[PDB]
Amino acid sequence: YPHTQLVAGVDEVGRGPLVGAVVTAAVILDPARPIAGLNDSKKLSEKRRLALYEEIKEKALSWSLGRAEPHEIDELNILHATMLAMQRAVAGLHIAPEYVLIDGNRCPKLPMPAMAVVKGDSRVPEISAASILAKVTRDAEMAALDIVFPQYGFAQHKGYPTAFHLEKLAEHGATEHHRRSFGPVKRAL
Amino acid sequence: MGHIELASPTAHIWFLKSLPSRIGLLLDMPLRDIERVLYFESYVVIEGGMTNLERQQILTEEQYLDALEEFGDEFDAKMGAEAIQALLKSMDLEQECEQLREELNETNSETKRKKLTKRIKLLEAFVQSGNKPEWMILTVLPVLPPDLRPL
RNA sequence: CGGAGAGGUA
DNA sequence: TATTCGCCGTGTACCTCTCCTAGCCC
DNA sequence: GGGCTACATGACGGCGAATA
Repeated sequence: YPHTQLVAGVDEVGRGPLVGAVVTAAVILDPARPIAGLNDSKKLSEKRRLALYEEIKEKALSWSLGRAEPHEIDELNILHATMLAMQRAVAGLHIAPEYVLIDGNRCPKLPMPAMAVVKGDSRVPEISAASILAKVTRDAEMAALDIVFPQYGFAQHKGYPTAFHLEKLAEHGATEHHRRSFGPVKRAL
Repeated sequence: MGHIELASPTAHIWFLKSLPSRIGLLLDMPLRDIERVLYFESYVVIEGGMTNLERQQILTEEQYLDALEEFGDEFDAKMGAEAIQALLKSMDLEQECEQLREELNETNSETKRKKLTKRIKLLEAFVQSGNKPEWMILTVLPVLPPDLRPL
């Protein structure tokens, strides 16, 4: 760790999906209220992951969510839309972090110092907590969109380009939420 | 031809020691550990969900002891070919592929990429192939015609 | 009518 | 990257001789 | 009358996935 007390961890979800925002979270954990069993959100069962949501949100000093909508992804591309999302997440923290740890190998432009941590979700509790918040939020939005657009099955594939999603995209065309810059969506349009 | 009904499933040695082990690199588990759960000298959590135990972990006789101390209701843990077959059955194919696909461009490591792409090519060839992962675990044994094995 | 071991001819 | 340890395989066609899985009781 | 148990090492090379 850096020699600072207010460290934020940041992670993203929804890089590869053809539909919906890229979603990020930022989390400052409370050293006095440790959260047990933080680990890569993918390795966690859905029940455990959602369980963390009632612990993370309760026990963190500060957390926030930052999103980049399909139109911003289409304008900025997926890399810069992820950086924008991340910024917002960090910018939404009630408590300003002294230092920011970002999953992966690049940092967004931030007003405070930041470091990129490769596989930070598996190594840094704050990035793990951000991974969980981002993933749970994103997965709930795909379930909400599935209610409105049941023919695509967004609840099952979470907007990823599965064979089923590509078939339904060819059959029904692209929705407004469907990222219009992605290759499969361009073809369907 | 004929067949023999087997009470317990049996792992196929060809797919076990193909060098590289197809099952071993499909489950993303080392050969030493995968060859230590089929012989009942260890243990493994079969898609169990507890505070500590996650989907895949090779517990030893002593680790299982303090595992089964207080809890032991939801998270299960089988041992051998049955557990391996259930793991192969209860793993997604299209979802896993997508995830791996993405982690291919972001990842900057060289060796990792090679190991990642070598995994994803097998996953794709399987997905266009008309085979199922659980068929690699033998359950019914055919027998050779008697004339081809004369007395 | 199958499989091993020993020796020999190009 | 170089070192270790795994298995991969290592020509072909003929001729002669001898020698091969057994085990439980009212 | 019935069912019933299954000891080796002198190996020359190279490649490749496993580690050091």
